[PDB]
Amino acid sequence: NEIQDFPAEDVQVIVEGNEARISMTVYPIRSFKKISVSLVYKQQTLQA
Amino acid sequence: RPHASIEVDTSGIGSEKVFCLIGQAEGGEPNTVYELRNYSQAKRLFRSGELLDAIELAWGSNPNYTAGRILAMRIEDAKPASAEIGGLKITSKIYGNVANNIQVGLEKNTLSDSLRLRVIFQDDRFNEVYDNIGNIFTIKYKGEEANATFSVEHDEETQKASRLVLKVGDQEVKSYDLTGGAYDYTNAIITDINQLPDFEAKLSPFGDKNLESSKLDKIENANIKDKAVYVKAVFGDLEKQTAYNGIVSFEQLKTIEPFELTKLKGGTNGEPPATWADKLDKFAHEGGYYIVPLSSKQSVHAEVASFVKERSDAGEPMRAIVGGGFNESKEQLFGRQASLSNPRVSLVANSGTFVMDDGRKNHVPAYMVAVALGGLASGLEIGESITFKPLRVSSLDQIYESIDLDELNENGIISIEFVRNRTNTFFRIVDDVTTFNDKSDPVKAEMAVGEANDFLVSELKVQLEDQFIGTRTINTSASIIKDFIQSYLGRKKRDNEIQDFPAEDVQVIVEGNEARISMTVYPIRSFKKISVSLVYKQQT
Amino acid sequence: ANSGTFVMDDGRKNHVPAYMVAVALGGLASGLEIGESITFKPLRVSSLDQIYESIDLDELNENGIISIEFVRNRTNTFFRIVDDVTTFNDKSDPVKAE
Amino acid sequence: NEIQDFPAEDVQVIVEGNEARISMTVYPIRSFKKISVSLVYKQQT
Amino acid sequence: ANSGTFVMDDGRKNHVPAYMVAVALGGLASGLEIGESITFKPLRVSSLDQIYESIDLDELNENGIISIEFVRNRTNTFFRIVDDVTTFNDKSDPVKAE
Amino acid sequence: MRFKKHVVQHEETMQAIAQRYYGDVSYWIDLVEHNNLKYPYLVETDEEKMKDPERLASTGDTLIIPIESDLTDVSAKEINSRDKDVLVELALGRDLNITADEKYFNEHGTSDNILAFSTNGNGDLDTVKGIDNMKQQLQARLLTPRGSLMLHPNYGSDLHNLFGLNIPEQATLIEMEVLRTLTSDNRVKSANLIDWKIQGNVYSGQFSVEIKSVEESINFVLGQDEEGIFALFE
Amino acid sequence: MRFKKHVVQHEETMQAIAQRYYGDVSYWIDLVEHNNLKYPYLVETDEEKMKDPERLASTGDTLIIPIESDLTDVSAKEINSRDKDVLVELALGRDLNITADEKYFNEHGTSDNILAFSTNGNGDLDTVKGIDNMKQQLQARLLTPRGSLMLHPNYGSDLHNLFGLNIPEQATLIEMEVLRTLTSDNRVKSANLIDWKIQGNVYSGQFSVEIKSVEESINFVLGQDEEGIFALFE
Amino acid sequence: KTRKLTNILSKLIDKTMAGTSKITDFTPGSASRSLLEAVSLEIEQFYILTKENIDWGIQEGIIEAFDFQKRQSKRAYGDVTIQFYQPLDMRMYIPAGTTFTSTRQEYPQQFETLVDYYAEPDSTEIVVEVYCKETGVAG
Amino acid sequence: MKTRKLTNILSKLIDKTMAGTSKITDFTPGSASRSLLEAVSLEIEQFYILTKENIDWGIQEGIIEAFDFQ
Repeated sequence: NEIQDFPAEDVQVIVEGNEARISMTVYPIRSFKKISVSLVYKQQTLQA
Repeated sequence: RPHASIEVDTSGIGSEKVFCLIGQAEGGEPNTVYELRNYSQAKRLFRSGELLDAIELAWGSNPNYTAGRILAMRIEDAKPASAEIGGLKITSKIYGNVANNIQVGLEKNTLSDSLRLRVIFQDDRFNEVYDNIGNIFTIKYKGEEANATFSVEHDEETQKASRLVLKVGDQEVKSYDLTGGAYDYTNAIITDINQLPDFEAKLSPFGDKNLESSKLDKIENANIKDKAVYVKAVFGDLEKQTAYNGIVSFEQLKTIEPFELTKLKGGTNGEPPATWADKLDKFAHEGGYYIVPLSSKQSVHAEVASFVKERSDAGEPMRAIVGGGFNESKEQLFGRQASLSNPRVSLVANSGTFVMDDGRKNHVPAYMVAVALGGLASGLEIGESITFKPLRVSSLDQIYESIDLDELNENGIISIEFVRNRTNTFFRIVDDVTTFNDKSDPVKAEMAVGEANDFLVSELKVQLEDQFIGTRTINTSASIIKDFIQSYLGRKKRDNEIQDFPAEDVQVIVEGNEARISMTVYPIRSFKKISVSLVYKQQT
Repeated sequence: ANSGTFVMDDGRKNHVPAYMVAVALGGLASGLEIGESITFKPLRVSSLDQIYESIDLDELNENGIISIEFVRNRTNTFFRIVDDVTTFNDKSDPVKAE
Repeated sequence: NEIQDFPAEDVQVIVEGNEARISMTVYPIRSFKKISVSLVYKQQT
Repeated sequence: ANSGTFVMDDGRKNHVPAYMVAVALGGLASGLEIGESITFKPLRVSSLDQIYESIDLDELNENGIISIEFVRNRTNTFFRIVDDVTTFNDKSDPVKAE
Repeated sequence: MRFKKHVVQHEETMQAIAQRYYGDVSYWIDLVEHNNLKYPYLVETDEEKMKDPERLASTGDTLIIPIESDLTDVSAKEINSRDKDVLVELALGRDLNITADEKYFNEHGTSDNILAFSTNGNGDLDTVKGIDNMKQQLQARLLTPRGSLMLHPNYGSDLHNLFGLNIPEQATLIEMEVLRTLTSDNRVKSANLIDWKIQGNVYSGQFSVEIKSVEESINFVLGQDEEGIFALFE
Repeated sequence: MRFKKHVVQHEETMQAIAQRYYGDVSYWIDLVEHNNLKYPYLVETDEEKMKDPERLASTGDTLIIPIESDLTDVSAKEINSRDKDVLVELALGRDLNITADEKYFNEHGTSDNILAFSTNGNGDLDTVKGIDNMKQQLQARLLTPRGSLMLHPNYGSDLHNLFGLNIPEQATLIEMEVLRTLTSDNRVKSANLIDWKIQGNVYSGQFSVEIKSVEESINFVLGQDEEGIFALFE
Repeated sequence: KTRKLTNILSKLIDKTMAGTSKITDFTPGSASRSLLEAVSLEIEQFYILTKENIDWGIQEGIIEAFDFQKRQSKRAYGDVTIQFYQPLDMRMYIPAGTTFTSTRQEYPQQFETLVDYYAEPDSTEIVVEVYCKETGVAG
Repeated sequence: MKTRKLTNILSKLIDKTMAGTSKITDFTPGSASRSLLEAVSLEIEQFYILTKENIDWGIQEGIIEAFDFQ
């Protein structure tokens, strides 16, 4: 859990001569610093 | 190194709904909150007064729902008794006029050649004597020379013992400079003095005082060969005398002298404050929920109402119950309810009598009954109602009729109705209505319903803050959040603190910092009408 | 921002300036795993010179200054860190601002 | 008990003339140096 | 590190240097099975010239030194081996250290 | 011996009290005879009681009902929550706090000279009660080697010898030894494994301990009232 | 008769010894009385013991505990590996080596004058012990014709007559005879066929022999301590 | 005549309970019960010491005042000489329990040292004290 | 046997306890420390009393035994 997620497909490698080029995508780790929660009350009737 | 380890958990064994009180008291410090659990602890703290009676009532209001962890405060701006003699300053621990009758007085014992202190306080049957003041050690000589003397003198810049010298004739054997070195205490000094070939500094037989080396008194040119001379250090030794037992503290501004068995002075209870705003602020962050002022004043009631509203604005919801006067007519009660008109305030109409454990048939105003109602409400579970609960009041100043009760309840006033031959008590609470007279709104009108809502929100807020804020955001976080909420909601249902909740409605969304959540609940209620119809049938 | 007293295990009451508090935050953060944050974590401090109010904490946080609050609502009080915000001003850059 | 465990499939053998090339994997033995025990208390009403 | 005394079968209360204890430790290690440790094994030493404290033992083990700690009322002996550490002080490397 | 004591309630009658307690009004004359009451038994207020304080009782006066009461066989539902807390506290005992400084003797569990007494901050010896007491006793038993304590061969645990190899067998031995040590305590109704794992050197495990329930502790303490010892010699 | 003997350990007490051995501290006075000890029973060092060597014991001195000990009923786990080796060696007996020069009497198994004594290289008679002893005895029994040995009609084997035809029947006869011969030995717990084949003239077979286990041999030898014979007359 | 361990422990517990109700756990393994048990053991040991002293006084106190000594059984002890071929080339160490014997059938008695001894390098012969292993005149 | 008494033993114990630590300063009636020290000193007092009595009995017994004055 140092990173959130990453798609394996995006890991592409180009090799040519003495040079190696690599592309990737990573979803950075994050930490919660806000919580918003909504509550709703409702009537109920029970029978039998 | 290799080693074994052991852990223990206890979180599974277990809000508490703490109850508060402010009023007049005969003892304890001013402007200071305390936590009370036992009656002996309150009796030690609060010597007497109405506040102690209110604590007793609260822990004896109901047989089955007495409250706990009551938070108490003294409103009297009292001061402690004090006195001055010679170079001493005398100050008592107790605040108020009670400390004036503490008796203090220094004497001298000729057999020991030592000062003596005696403190007597007949109200608590206190009587002790601190004999052998000073007299830390005896210097003795075993040689056969012409003379042998010692000398200790103070350093005037700091009043510390500059030197400590043993002499044979005129010259010195060995001198201990007490202002320096490692001889900070007398025992370091005596342990080395006894090692001399023909000298002893035996610590006094009157206990091991072990006083600072720098605080030795000023004695010079005394015969060791003829007498076991005493180095005293009266003031430093008084700390050892009054180390643990003693009502009165002492300080030195100078020389100390004996004096008569004199009583203290200056002890003042003080007038009561006109406004309790500064007093009330101390309960800003104490965690209390129900607070009841011990006062019949409408100004105090308005101040408390403002205080509980402010705390509820700050995320700390609070409720108040008020009352006053003896045998207040219905007009005054309606005027008080119209003046307040607050959901988070409840008014009590009836005043009566209570049988204390001490045997006193204490006839009290109405706010003492509001204390008792508050202590019963706090005793109840979260969201349980004080409707039809026994009160155990001995008698009441009025017996309202079925029309008077209906008028009081329609005006949002709590009232107690006389009832005969019930198993518990001869009285019960008719309703848990608030001053807000909008009966259509169940949250504001009913004390129980709004308390359930407030405790539900506060517990949800605290748990969400404690758990997930400041942690990591991973793939499992959302599922975990949903599971934790569902578990919490199932716990609440299991405790009967809600009616029911649909589990599927709980949704969680996570995006960067935020965590958006939504849910549905069916809230708790307690019955207020019960109907039963019968059908008769026969066979031919 | 905060400075306070740390009660040493040796018994000395170390009434120390704010950079020793920063040393305590750095020693706390060093033991935390990569990606974690010192936000809302306990500081293990005995007392603080100032008890900042909600308005003060909010002002310190918006200005990018770390502060510590004293929780008294709970049954047992402890000091916890409010944020790990850096001195960088622009909040639009979450990488640099945290 | 002189090793913890070994996967049998990982053992490979190759023979070519004189040589015999072999490869394998093992989980090696250890003796405990910390032992931890946590307890949880519960009650019924 | 520790040197002490041993009760011979002949009855001699032989006070010996530390290498005789290293003999005894070697003979106990060879007695053990392949890969079994000499940790916390009884030694049956009569007495020792020193009784190191829990801090002194921690310092010796952190310096890769074997030491013996006094222990009371155990079923076998009144002493045990604390650790089977080597002089190589790289505790991260388990082969060389243990 | 113990008897019930009744406080006179507002406009109560002796017949109602007799019906309430004896389950029949006929005992009201016995109640008068035992309490030595004149004909206006329950006066309206203290002004009437001034006429004859000896032979009359007013509202708020305490009557005696000579029925042999006993604290056991009392419905736990009536008992107040604070009373239940105190009762379980008495049942689980009070003892001097020695497991203070958890970190230190957790860092050196197998060694001696690991724990010590402490002060409560009010100049008196520290004390652990109820659940804290049970924690202290269970920690001390688990930490104590078996047979090392004088006058008590069986008290302790064999964990000091279970520093064996890293295989499931030694894990099972540890688990069985810990269950034995926990079962040895009379107050522990049962104990059982939750989860364990091995991380090379380090072993980790956790257990679940069910102490005797509130009802059983209440019954035990209220039974002890007959003897008055209110102490634990288990 | 045999008793336990305890070496005084560092800072030991008589109460601890009593608890350790008798399972109760109360016997410490009996331990003092039997050992004839003065009040400082276990002095710190020999300098104190010089004051009264007769009535005082120091660290490293041996005490006597009069508890009737017996070498049987002792947990084999305590016994040292060398002690177990010696015990099984005693159980399986020591005998003069006669099966030396295996090749010679293997080339002439059926004939007489095939084996002879030998020297150990140290000018003493050669000896075979433990497994070598069992090998020697089993070889000698199998090689001996049955009834040829004086004073022992049944000792031997009938293999000298089983030089029959090359069919499975004679193979089975050989196998049954060999199993009989091996079973005849008391120490052989069981024997069973592994594999056999026929190559025209030559027959070949192999067997598996399970001698008595270490535990049984230990129990037997430690039981023999009561008699002190430590010898084999099977 | 004398108290014992169980009685001392019981009285200690009863006095503790009477002094205060703040302690009620007196089960095995309790710190407080352990402390009282240790005190009780020490007191019982002092009782045995007093018993031994009085048993000695009953049979030896009076007669001793008249210059009459009861002959105690003792181990035969004395000094022996050990001679070296040359001055010692290092500090020799003789551990306690080092045995000395005689090459005769008339005296199979064995003698041993009860203390450690050191011979300095400069020395050439050192005397030590040896104690007969058996009490009686046989030594 | 010097015939010590309970009060002096308890005072000595409390004084040493105070001297070894400044934390413990509550030796009032009903305190745990005071009860424990009181019990210990009471047992010491009883030991001393019975030791004195046993010595007196021992002197009588040695007088009987020495002269065989049955």
